[PDB]
Amino acid sequence: PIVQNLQGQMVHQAISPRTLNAWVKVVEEKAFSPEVIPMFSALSEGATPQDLNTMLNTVGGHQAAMQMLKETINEEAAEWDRLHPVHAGPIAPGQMREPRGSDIAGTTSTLQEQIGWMTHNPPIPVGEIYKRWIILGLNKIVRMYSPTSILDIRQGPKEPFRDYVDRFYKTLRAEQASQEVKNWMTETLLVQNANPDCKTILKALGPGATLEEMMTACQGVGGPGHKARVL
Repeated sequence: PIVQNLQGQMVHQAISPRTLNAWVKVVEEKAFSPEVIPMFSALSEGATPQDLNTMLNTVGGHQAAMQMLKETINEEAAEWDRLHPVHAGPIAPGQMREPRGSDIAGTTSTLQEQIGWMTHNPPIPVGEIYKRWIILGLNKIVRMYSPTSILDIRQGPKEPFRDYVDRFYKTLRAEQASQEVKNWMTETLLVQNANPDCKTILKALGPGATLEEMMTACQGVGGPGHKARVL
């Protein structure tokens, strides 16, 4: 996309086909995985709403669900319209048309225009905002894929603390409320959801006990394998 050259002049450039295929590729195996969210952003570095839109557009398969995201984007754009394009709606002539919500999606902007409002006048990160919307949509997506609820998380005596923790964290990643809530719930559930046999050892850990200490001790008792069994 637009990148500052040695001279520093930003020049539009086509996305690396390799990257393109890779984006779809990571999705191929981990289409709904949460780790994708950061990844998309990473792949979205320096992305332009147009080419960027293309990246999502290029994606297929489960994308039917993504269509929902398309709507989500539309929704963010809708609110956005009220938030910024509506800041003035009609504006005085002689200046680049402020990015309207439609323009943000790039549905109503020329590549040159996108580049123009983006770097000509004070830096306009249509991509960041648009992407910001996307990440939220993705936030909803991982939730869509969410197979279980934190409450549904429970370790069996035959089950490993590793899977419990892993899945717990796995769900935790998809968990809504921040550590403010998450930590509180996590602290209680770490012990409560845990299986009885390991729970004995976890109980032994008692209050405090960092997850590390817990993992270390659990490891000592073979808790991440099945339960308090040495291994």
